[PDB]
Order: sequence, then C-alpha cells, then structure tokens
Amino acid sequence: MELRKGLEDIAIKETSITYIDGELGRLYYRGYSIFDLASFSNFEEVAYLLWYGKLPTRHELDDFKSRLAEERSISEDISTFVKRTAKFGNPMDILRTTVSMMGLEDRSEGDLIGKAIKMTAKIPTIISLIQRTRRNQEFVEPDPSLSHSENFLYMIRGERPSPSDTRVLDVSLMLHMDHEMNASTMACLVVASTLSDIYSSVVAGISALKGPLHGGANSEALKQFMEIETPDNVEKYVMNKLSSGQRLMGFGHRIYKTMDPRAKILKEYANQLSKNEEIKRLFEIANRVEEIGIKILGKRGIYPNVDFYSGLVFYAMGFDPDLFPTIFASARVIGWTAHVDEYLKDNKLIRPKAIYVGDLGKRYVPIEER
Amino acid sequence: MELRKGLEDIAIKETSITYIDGELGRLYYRGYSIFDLASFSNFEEVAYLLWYGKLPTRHELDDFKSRLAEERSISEDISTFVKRTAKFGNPMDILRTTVSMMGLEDRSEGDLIGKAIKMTAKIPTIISLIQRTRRNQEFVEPDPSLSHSENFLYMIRGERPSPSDTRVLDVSLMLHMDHEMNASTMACLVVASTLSDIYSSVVAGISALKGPLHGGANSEALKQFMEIETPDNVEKYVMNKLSSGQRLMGFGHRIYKTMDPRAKILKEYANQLSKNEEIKRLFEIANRVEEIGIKILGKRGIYPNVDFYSGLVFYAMGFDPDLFPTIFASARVIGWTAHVDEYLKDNKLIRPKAIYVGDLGKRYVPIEER
Repeated sequence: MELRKGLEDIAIKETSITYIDGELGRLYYRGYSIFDLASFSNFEEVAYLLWYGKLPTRHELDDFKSRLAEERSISEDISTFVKRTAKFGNPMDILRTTVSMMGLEDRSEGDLIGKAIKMTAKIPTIISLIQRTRRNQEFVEPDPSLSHSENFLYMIRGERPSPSDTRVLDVSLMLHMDHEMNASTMACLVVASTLSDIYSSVVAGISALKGPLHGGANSEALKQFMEIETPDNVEKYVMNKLSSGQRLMGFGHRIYKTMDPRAKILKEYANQLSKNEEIKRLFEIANRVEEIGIKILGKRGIYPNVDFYSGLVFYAMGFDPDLFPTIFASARVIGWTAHVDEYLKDNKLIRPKAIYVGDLGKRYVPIEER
Repeated sequence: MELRKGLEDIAIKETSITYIDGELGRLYYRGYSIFDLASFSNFEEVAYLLWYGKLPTRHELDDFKSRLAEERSISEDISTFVKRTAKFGNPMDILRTTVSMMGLEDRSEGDLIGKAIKMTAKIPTIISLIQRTRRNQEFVEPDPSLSHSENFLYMIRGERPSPSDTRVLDVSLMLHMDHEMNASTMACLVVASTLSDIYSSVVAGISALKGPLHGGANSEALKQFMEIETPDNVEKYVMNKLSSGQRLMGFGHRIYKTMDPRAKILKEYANQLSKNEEIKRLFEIANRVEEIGIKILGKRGIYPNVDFYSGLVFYAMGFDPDLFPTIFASARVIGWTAHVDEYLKDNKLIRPKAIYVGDLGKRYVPIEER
C-alpha cells in the first residue's frame, strides 16, 4: 500500500556472487577483491569463479578455457543476419536479435551453465563481425588456440594483438562481469522467475542494458572528451556545461560514494596501453576533466563512474564507440547468468502490484451515445 | 533489512489501466467491467480504450480499425525467417525473434502507440504463418476488409469463420489484453525504465510470458487434460497429483483468491463452440478437474485461472497447442505497451538490491598454489 517506485532499497534476492561497498569504493566477486582479480586473474578464471563458486585448479582452468574456446562459432543464419544489418542497425538491436536466434536454434534441454558458456563464447564473434562489416572488412573467424581476450582483439584487427593490449582488454572485461542487482540483472531475474529459458533471460538483460538510464553501458564520456578536442580546452568546455546545468558525463553513481573501484583500475591499466597521438590526447583530456570534476563535485558525493574511462579504453583498442554497450553485455552475461542460476536454486515468481487511481464500475456507454 | 523476494504486495507504480479485485473476482479495464466488455465490446474497441484512455466514437473506431487492418503485412525478410524456423523452432522463440527484428528495422523516434499498433496488427500474421508452415499449408495473407479476430481465424483456417467462432476468439483475446503487474508486464516495465525502446520492452514481455509459471501454463493445462485421457480417470489423477504435492495446472493466482472472472467467461463462451468427439471428451475432463479442484483447493483460495480453459478453447478453434502462449502475447502486447506508456509519463529507473550472504576479504591464491 506504500508505493516503492523504482524498488529503491528493496531487496529481491539473497546473493553470494557480488558485494558492493558503496561507502568505501570496494567490490568483491565470490569474496575476492576486484583489485586482486584485476592484478592477478584473467577472463576465464573469473568466469569460472563466478559460475562455479571457487577458483579453479590448473587442470580445471585448462579444461574450461578449452570448452569456451571451442564454442565460439556462430551459425550461418546468425552470421548472414549480422552482415545484412551491421551498417544500418543499432548494435544492441543486432545483439538482442542474434541471442534470440541463438536460443531458438538451441533445442537442447536444461544445462543453464552450458548455454551461458555458449553465449559468452559467441557474443564477441557477433560483435567482431559487426565491426569488421562496418569497415568493409572480411569476417575473421574465431581462433580456438587463442584465449578469450586475445581472440577478441584478433577478430577485430585480423592479426594477433600485443600481450599488453590483451591484458588491458582482459581486465576491462573482468571489471564488467557483475555488479549485483542493476536493472538488467533484474530483467533477467523477472524472466527466469517464470521458468522461462536462460536465453530468454539474457535477451531481456540485453533489452534493458540498451537503455541510456541503465548506467555504465554507454560512451557518453568519450564523446565529451572528443568534443573537448585539446587538453587546453578542458576548463572552458566544462565551464560551458556546468554553467548551463548539464552534467559531466561519466560522473555520478546511485551506489559509490567515492571513486568507483572499476574506474580506478581502468585508469591504472590505461597507462599500459601504447597510444597513438589521438589516444594520448584523449587520455590527457580525461585526466584533466577528472581533476576538475573531483574538485567541484567531490563534496556532493559525485565521483567518476566506470564509464568515465571504459569507453575510451575500448576505443583505444579499436572498437567503434557505439559498440561499447555490446562489449559491456559480452562480459555482463556471465553475471546475469550466474545470478539466474543462483536464484533458481529456490525460485519464486516475481509478481508485484500497482496502486490503482480511478473510478470502478463505469457503465458501458454504447458507441452511438459517445 | 527484509528480503522481499517475489515482491508480494509491493506496489511498483500508480495505474489507471487495470484494477483486479482478488477477493471478489472482479476485473476492470479503465473502470469498465470485464463482463460488460466481453458482452458488448470488441478487440479493436478495447485496444483503443487501453491505449487512448477512453471509449472511441464511431468515427474514431472506424479510423482505428482501418489503421490496424492496413498494418497486418510483414516484410519478406521476416516471413522468410518464420518459414525457415517454423517446423523445428519453439513458437514463442520465433515470435521473440520476429518482434526483435521489427524493432531493429524501425529506428524511427517516439510514437510508442504507433509502434504498439504495428506489433498488435502483425503478431497474428506471424502466428498464422508458423501454423500454416508446420502443417505444410500455403500462407493465407491478411484480408484488410476483415476485422481483427475474423481475420485471425481466416489466416489460420484458410476459410472465413462463422460469426459465433469469431465472437469466441474476440472475447478470448479481450480477456487476455491486460492484467496489471504480472511478471511479463514487470519485465516490460524494467526494460522501459532504462529508457530502452518499446520493441525491447515487448521482447522482454514475450521472454517472460513463455515460462510455464506464466503464459506457458495454458499449454500445460491442455497437456494435463490430454494426459488424464478419460473422464473416469480424473479423480484418481487429481488426487495423486495433490497427494504428491504436484500443482494442478491452471489453478491459483498471486492476486485472485476466488474464481478468475476470465475463467468464468471462457467457460461460458466455450459452450458456443462446436466440438468433435476429441474436443467434447477434453471438455468433460476439464470440467471434472475444475469441480474437484474447486472442492479441495478452493477452501484455501486456489481456483481456476485464465489458463485453465484458454488452451482448450484455442485448440477447439483449430490452433496448434504449442501456439497458445503466442496467442496470449498477441493480446497482452496491448496491455504491456499501455503500461509502458503510462509509466513513462513519470519514469523512474527500476533498480532493486540484493542482501549479501557470502564471504568477504578472501586472499587470492595464485593457481600454482591451488
């Protein structure tokens, strides 16, 4: 009878997957600090951790790396669809549609985690074919001898990347794998709660993640940096924005009351990129914007979010800005699917109510009297 | 903090669309009783009411009927996809994918209700192409001179239906158009709340409605009556089901604690259907299941819901059983889109939380030490 619009501070599940410490700027996956996983872990090891609940042994990780690598190919129907639509379609619409097709095409029963592994393996293949097609370049098929992040860069560039580029992509993807209960994870859980299949869940996740208010899954901050153009123009550009009551993009969180830990980590790993003159300039710009933003907005609890740096990092590695939401999905599908698996251990239908405003029992007025 | 798992009795929005009286078994659309609308309205008039918030004039309804009729065709790319997938694919996955394709191709801005009208006009064409393809029958194109429900039966059967058959389908569809904040409507709203597009919302609605604890139940209720096989076996089958703690399909509701008004109306209208020996038998079985279920489960507020008779009604009208959730969606899309339009007048991101019950501060052990 009290409205809880937006479900602010309403707990919909218990979890052991991800803990966010909003106050102190900390984030844990299955009890491990995101700082330590970024320092020492890798895409496949964290995907193992999130899905199976423990760090893998050497043998377990070797088997699991093989399993992912051998599930990367996409169907002819899907690849043809991507080629047809890459240049005209919204990339999140393309990804929504191709994961829907993937689900339609998979007639096997059960095996949530096996289907999660398929989606996680194949999404980069789809994203890469979008990017290659837009540039009038040929599809680069996945190379199952390569690890996840190395292969992802190989499929964009058509040649094997540097180990430093690979490492930066690997960390940037680990940083996006889960964030507890956001709108997209909630969409996945509403669908799963009906005992619909895991592809249907993920399709709803993608559908939610497209929306600009989701948070995190946009390149708005990168666009800002590009519009600033030169480091010497930062103070003036920011002045034009703040004076007119516009936000600095990449700042603010509903959750962290300090620097987002994912932003801190990306800023550090960005140093390890080799940068052409454009990227170096864009990082100088971003750093200056960050400095001014923190002086002005810091006291109001407004700090850089993960998407202050994420779009610039993905751009630096050769992705078009408007693919960035797809890349987010490529990592977050692991969290989505882990959350669904956890919930379904003790499922409950999600079925809220509304508060009704209006008269009841109106007389049906026949059409000739209206 | 309290776990509100399932969101039982949490209100997520203010609404003027649908009021459910769970204790007395009453249902209103914009304050008009479902019984009066079944008696005297029609698919197009109720759609108008739900989208535009008032009963149409004669002129307004005539224009709106034409507008729907003119938008029933589907693009060749979509029909090709349906024909290619219909024999082996799950119908709700086909429908999920086609709506996803429609959205991808419509990058036009705003016009939520215009897009809703398009989806509502085209979904029956898609469903009909699935059924015709599966039966190795030639596609029957929509006839713009026919109204919504007459046209739907014409496309399925390849023959113009009786006025009585038309009325039974038309009523059956009206009964499914909206039901306040059920799980599929909640999926649509979570997605809309991010400012994702209306097709993304509807794709998430389809994804949820598929599940057998939601719209998928209608197929499961008919499957239950077929499994019972003979009226004589009803008592034995039902008692074993209840002894073993298995659910009677098409019984119970999160809101109704009495007979669902939609079930009452379906049962009444089902009387006008001509029934061969198979259909007569299944109705006898259903009626007996209803009686024993009400006797035993009605004592604790568990009664037939809309899914109890809907599948049998659709089956009796010549639809394949696998299609019943798609037919649900063909009507519910109006309510989904109306709910989204209402919500977006004052949007708020839907972002709940989790309660963390795992470990924290675990030391990362490098792989060689595991």
